[PDB]
Amino acid sequence: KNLLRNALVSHLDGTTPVCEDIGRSLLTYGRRIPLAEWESRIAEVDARVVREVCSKYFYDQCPAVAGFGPIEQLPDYNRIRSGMFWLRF
Amino acid sequence: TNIRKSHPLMKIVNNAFIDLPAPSNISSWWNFGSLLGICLILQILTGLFLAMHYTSDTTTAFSSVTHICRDVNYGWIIRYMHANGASMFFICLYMHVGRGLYYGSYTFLETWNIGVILLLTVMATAFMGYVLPWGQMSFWGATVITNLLSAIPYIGTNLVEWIWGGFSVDKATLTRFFAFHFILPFIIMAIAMVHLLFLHETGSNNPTGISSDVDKIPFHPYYTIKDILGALLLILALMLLVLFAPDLLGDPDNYTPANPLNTPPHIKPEWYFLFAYAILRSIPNKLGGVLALAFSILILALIPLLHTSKQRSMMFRPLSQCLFWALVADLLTLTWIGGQPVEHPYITIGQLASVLYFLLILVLMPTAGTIENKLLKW
Amino acid sequence: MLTRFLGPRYRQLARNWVPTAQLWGAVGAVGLVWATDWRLILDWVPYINGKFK
Amino acid sequence: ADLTEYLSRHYKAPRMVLAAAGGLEHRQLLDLAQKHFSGLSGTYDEDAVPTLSPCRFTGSQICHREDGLPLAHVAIAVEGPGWAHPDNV
Amino acid sequence: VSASSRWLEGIRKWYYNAAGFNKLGLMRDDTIHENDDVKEAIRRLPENLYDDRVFRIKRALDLSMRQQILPKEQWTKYEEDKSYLEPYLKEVIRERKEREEWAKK
Amino acid sequence: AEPEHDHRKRMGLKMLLMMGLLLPLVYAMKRHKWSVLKSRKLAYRPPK
Amino acid sequence: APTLTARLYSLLFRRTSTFALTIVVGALFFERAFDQGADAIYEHINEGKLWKHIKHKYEN
Ligand code: HEM
Ligand code: HEM
Ligand SMILES: CCCCCC[C@H]1C(=O)O[C@H](C)[C@H](NC(=O)c2cccc(NC=O)c2O)C(=O)O[C@@H](C)[C@@H]1OC(=O)C(C)C
Repeated sequence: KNLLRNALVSHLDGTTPVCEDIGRSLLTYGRRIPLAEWESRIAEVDARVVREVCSKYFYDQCPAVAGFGPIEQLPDYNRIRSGMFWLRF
Repeated sequence: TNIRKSHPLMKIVNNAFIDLPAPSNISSWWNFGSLLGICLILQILTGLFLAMHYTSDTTTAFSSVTHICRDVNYGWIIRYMHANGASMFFICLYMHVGRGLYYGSYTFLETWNIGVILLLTVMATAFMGYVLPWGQMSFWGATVITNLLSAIPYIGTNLVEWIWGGFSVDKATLTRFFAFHFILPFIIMAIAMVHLLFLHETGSNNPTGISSDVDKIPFHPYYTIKDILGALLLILALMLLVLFAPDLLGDPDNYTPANPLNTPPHIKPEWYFLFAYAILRSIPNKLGGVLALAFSILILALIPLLHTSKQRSMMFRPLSQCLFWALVADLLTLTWIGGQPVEHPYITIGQLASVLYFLLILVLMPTAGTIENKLLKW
Repeated sequence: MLTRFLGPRYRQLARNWVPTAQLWGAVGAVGLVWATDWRLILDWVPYINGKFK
Repeated sequence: ADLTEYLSRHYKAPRMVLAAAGGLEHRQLLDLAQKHFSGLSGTYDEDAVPTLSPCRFTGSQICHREDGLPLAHVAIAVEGPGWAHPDNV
Repeated sequence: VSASSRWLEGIRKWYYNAAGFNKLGLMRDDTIHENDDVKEAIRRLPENLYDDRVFRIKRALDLSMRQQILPKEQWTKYEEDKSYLEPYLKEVIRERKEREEWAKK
Repeated sequence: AEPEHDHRKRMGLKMLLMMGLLLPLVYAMKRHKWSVLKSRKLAYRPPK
Repeated sequence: APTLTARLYSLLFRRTSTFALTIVVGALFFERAFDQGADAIYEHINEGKLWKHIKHKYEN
């Protein structure tokens, strides 16, 4: 959470980065999300939210893999797929 | 770090059937290696449960087996799975060696050779196996065969009586065979691992004989599940026998105890030695017959020295492909003759089949190979 | 001297795997039961009474 | 012709956002926007409905083997929710 | 050039089509058994040949697994079958034999 | 001679009936995993 | 209203815990019901049993 707060605040530094956030956000969120609001969103998050949210998107989900280069040892898609769940859990 | 790779034990297991790279290419003819493995353990496993009830001693031998079949809770399925698994162990052994020649696998000298050692040992084992119940076939089967060493010049006599423990088959011979039938499958099991060790040195051959390095897949998923399905099929077959046709492949007269006085004009070793049986007696010679019987199997170790073709698999070799099937059918012939009495048609035809066998493997296939080279401009 | 594992995080790690460790004992009990045809426990299950009238 | 038609198709006011950050006053910006931008959607289109159809995701894999490259790049992903989902945080 | 030379050629074209590798897109040389000499010649191929050989064999191993073959119009037409490995194989054999010959004196 | 005779065949029925569910299933399982390989697409893209 | 298979996945197949729990719970009931129906099928096609033979000897 702290990393993300740092990132956010740090990223919004100077005319350009800000201007770009305005214009782009208007496109995407319809409005401009005031720093404070992001800070509130981040604060809400804690371990449980992470586990629940991570599981929702990553747990036992099908990956899209892209490879390039000396990839002979890149694991087979089945194998990568199997790595998206744990037999302990 | 992944413990599945650095732990002294798992390494072996990772290398055996998890990370080992295999041809994306192999087909059903490659399953008989797992099947032989399965066979070996299941054989060891039922075999052991029979030993907790079996005996030895010529007096009780037959009695104990029936005891098992009738009295021992479930002793029957165990007994019959053992006896039927034994046949299956030959069907696979046979198929394995088959797959091998066709596809040129024998080019892995050490591996092939260990496999020949694996063949003689399970043969030697299964032989001793059927002497155990002490039936009619068991007694003269144990007699007709063993004797053969009496054809060996100068010392034949000595050895056959040394392996006997007397002057004929009795007391000393049943206990002996039981013990040997017990220790062999363990020794085989070791040899198997060395067989498999040398195999991992090159990885597996494939239907094209080309070289799959350019397209390997992980044993993980792929060949583990294609081995499971496969094993299920082997179970279907083994169970079909045991549960529907228990004595279909079994000589009905190994029932009725022994009797050094009798000998029932018929008598042949278990089906899987018929082709060999046919060869031996298709020769009017004590020395020649047994000499020819030996060559009949020890010729496998000769095959690689007569590879003549510039291609490895027979996948693209019609000429040899024909001589291969002629070999199989001809072996099916020898099996059939072996199963018949030494009389009119049966003699001369089994005599022709023998010559064919040796002439085919020793002259025909090697020539078919060279002609194919010449046809391709190689 | 298992004191290395005494702290807030360990307490959270422990708690996270409570449902798993629980359900994993449910698997083993039922598993032991079903495998040995536990006369005692099974009699209670509605169906599965292959030893009644 | 391919270009101008994409231009007119897509460069329409309700899809543009004049953005700015720094030493300005919002009124001055509005004035300008109204002075130099007035007359872009003096024509709200008949039946040109620039609507984005959702995009299917596919658990799939692309491997461009090339043992001539010194190092391999791999990129693995799972389907994300999208700009507006609160799960992002 | 003979009427019968076309016959030998005809027996050869016949075997070729029978041998069948062409249905898998292979070339005669793509199917040689790999031995030391053959391995060394594989080593001596220029990039493009080597790369093409790899792609071929991959395409076959792939087919072989699906147990399919190529559409007929894409099979390797005998006579369009390039003997790309023979010259190297032949040269590798020559030098081995020179060695073998030197070892006798 | 064969007391086990009837049980033998009773089991034999189950053996057929069991394999009748298993063979197809353990086969559909192997398909799943090999399907990645079976529909895989190759492209060869050499330089120039 | 989703799907049977969907709802089935969420509540029991997702976690390897419940997944395994489901099969041990599902094997117990299967062994019972398959042994009933099976033997029944085995009897229905027979009837020279020792079952229908008993009715005759409840005495001694
Ligand atoms: C104790 C009996 C045997 C066991 C347990 C055994 C086990 C195996 C296994 C697991 C494989 C790899 C899987 C496969 O290719 O099917 C294999 C391959 C092979 N075995 Fe055996 N085998 C036995 C008897 C033989 C025999 C009779 C021969 C030939 C005399 C033999 C020579 C080979 C060869 C050459 C291969 C390589 C096959 C290939 O690469 O395509 N082994 N064996
Ligand atoms: C070391 C594990 C093994 C043990 C403990 C074992 C022990 C026995 C015993 C006590 C018998 C006599 C009971 C009977 O005939 O049913 C027997 C029969 C036999 N077993 Fe084994 N054996 C073992 C491995 C093998 C192997 C590797 C084979 C070869 C496939 C084999 C094939 C036979 C045969 C052919 C018979 C006699 C055939 C028959 O039952 O009619 N067994 N074994
Ligand atoms: C105890 C079980 C764990 C397995 C470890 C031992 C067993 C072992 O080593 O496992 C792997 C699975 C080994 N190879 C294969 O099966 C195998 C190899 C290529 C292809 C296929 N199939 C289809 O293309 C295969 O199936 C194989 O099948 O060898 C057996 C004979 C050996 O078995 C033995 O040693 C005996 C001596 C135990």
